[PDB]
Amino acid sequence: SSPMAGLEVLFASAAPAITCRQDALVCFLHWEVVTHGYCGLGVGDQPGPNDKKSELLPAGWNNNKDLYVLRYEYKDGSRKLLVKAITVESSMILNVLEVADLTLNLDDYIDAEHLGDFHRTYKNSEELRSRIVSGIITPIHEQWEKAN
Amino acid sequence: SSPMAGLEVLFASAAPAITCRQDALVCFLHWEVVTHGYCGLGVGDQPGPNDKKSELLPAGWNNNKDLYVLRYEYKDGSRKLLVKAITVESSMILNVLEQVADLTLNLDDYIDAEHLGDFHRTYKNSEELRSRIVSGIITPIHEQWEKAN
Amino acid sequence: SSPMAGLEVLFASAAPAITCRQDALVCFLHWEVVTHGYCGLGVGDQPGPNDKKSELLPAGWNNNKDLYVLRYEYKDGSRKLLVKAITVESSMILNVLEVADLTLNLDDYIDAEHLGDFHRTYKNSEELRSRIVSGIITPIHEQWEKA
Amino acid sequence: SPMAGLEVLFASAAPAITCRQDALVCFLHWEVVTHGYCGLGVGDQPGPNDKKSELLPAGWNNNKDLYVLRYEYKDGSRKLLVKAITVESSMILNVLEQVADLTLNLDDYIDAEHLGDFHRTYKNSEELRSRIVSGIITPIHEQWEKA
Repeated sequence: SSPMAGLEVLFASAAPAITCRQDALVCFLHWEVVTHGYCGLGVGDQPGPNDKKSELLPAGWNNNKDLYVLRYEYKDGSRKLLVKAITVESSMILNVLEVADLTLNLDDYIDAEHLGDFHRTYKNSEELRSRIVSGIITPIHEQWEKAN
Repeated sequence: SSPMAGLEVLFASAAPAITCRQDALVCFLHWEVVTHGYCGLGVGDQPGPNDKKSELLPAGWNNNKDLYVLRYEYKDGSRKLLVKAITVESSMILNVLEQVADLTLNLDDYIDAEHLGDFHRTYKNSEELRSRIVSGIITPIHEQWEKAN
Repeated sequence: SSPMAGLEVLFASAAPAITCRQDALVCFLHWEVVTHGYCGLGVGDQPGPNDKKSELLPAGWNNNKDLYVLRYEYKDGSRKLLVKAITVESSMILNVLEVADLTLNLDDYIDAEHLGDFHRTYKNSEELRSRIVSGIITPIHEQWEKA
Repeated sequence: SPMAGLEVLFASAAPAITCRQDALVCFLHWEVVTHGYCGLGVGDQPGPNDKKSELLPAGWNNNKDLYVLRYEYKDGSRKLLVKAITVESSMILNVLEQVADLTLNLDDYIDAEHLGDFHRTYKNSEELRSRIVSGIITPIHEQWEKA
């Protein structure tokens, strides 16, 4: 239901941090999570002093191109998520623990030749949105419904 | 319906440009417009070669603290908006045209002067502000359009 | 008490970004603040998402050569500092709010023709330390005493 | 005598840090610097790259199995030869001024998983400080109080 309105602004905000295909994919994923009601908390599997509840990409989010570990919390709630994006050659393995998983090929969704051009960075973005929603977002929301 | 998800990112993206209460109010207004299906094109009354379709605040948006003139194009196709935010004492008069919805907002009730550049303390009565902008600006434009279509 | 050990490393962590006398003076002041128990938080009057507790100079610290506004927080989080370095002609006025005021003539402390050389950049450094400590550090600490 | 400056030093060193030993030597270097010594260079004897500085000396990490670093007292002539010797998952530290020795398990102080990330690189850092001080720094300082 929700738009991805804000992705262009987020992408521009992360321009100096986006150096590889994985950075661009994680940027997109982050905004999918935010637009579905979550706020970023920080990086790593545990709270640090740098933790801030925010829409922005957490400081240090892009410091490991092989493994992205980002924590989230429901906007006006206490519900928490641990999101991992794991690089495996030209693919990323996405998984979330509140354990939904999803494997994406970077070549299918990111154009490496145009990382500096937002309008040509993402390919098949509508399909990317649906796979992230059905593979990541929806399972989380349904686990929420069952336990009430 | 739509949220204001992205306002925090927008505000951060424009923080150096935000030097007065009016800048902060217009920033808020801009995102209300974008989240309701529009893209920013540019500034002033006149379309020109420096127009660029974007979610970002257009270059020069904050140059006149007395009169903000922003143009928008619907993300889908060629529908258009001309937004004017007019500073009057401690208030701003908003008028929008594609036909002209008019809304007056007291800055004292929506912007904290003391903590201006602090995002989480900049805006007061945000939910009322959203409601009034949607009721006063967004919905009338949409409905007059539906009547015309 | 505390030495200024780390100043050279800090300066080296800034030299490609240091472009004028004021940058070098602010870098020195920053280390006086850090070595006396504070962490750099960010720049400007207001907190932002770019805020980060660090010994390092905050991102954007030298954006404005006329006015440096830096925020600090004590290492335990008990107190905060708003530090302003104001360029006035050949001098800088330093005021810190937790108002401590101190005026430094750049001609007497910074060598403008060797800004890329750490060992020739600073002059009368012992006097500089002493004046910053007695003018800024100590009275800030003692304003914290009376609370 | 704080370890203020360690974060700044680490940032300067991180692009060249590729193993656990690199990170431990960086920490040891700052312990030595903050206790009054400046680095001079590498190897048993002075080389053309010698330079009295707080910074990690040129070529400090060319050999991951054996780190050989020379120091000299700040504003003084007293010299130290520090060796860090890799033995599997441990390092043997000794100082020549002969005088000091200390064995450290890397598993105990360096997180392999988070090496390039400062705040998660060092484990049990307070214990590390105390052992380096008692094992290395103090005997040196005690040496300087006899004969």
